[PDB]
Amino acid sequence: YPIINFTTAGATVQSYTNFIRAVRGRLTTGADVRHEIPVLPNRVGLPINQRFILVELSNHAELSVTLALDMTNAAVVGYRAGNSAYFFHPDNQEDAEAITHLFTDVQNRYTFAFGGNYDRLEQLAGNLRENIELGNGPLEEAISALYYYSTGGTQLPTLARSFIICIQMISEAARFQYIEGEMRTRIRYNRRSAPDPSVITLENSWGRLSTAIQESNQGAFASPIQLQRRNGSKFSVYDVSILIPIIALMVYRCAPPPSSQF
Repeated sequence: YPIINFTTAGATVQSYTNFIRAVRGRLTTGADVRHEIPVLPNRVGLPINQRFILVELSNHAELSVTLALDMTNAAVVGYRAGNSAYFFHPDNQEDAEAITHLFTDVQNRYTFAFGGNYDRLEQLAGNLRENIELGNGPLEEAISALYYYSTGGTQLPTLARSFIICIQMISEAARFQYIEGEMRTRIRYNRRSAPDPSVITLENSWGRLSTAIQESNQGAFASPIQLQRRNGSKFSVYDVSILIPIIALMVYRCAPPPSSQF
């Protein structure tokens, strides 16, 4: 599986931008672009060889973890730390089989009894995303915490939190140039801060936004998607056009309709 390397140690907007673009690049098959927005490969019929990408994370503590990301949704499905691999509870038997092809050389393989969704992760962490700071510091700490879980030095809540940080700064950043931008700004000013309502609502609405765009009539949404701005004010999305600078990747939701060209 393709590997993308990133270190939080001395991370800059550029090195982070390079990292997200590389991840996004590996996530972009070029086979499916809907209104200038790449669509992630459909899960059905997707060969196991084309299923995962690896995100090797290093930090200032000289620790390394390797996150496995699912091509179909850019989601972290689990990670490797040393001779151990840890996987989120598979949502189905197909995914359960799929993950057996990840880190096949580790001595120890563990599947968490919990999934890698925010709701579960937030409950486990004892904190909502809103109250979990993001930035290079949080990610630096997330990597150490993920690594020390393999040596028994990390509690499950801190894990969870760490997963929440990693997912937003990697999976959501790849999915959204906007969220990438939010992370870039954090790094630019060494800012450590919880995601504002614009980041939260984009994350929550990623699937619905993907569906709305793919099911849109020439880009026009049949029904608006309610988002929030940075200040928390209601922002309604009626069209793909305003999402083009915002959403970088879509989860596959339907086949592109036969081109109805004028």
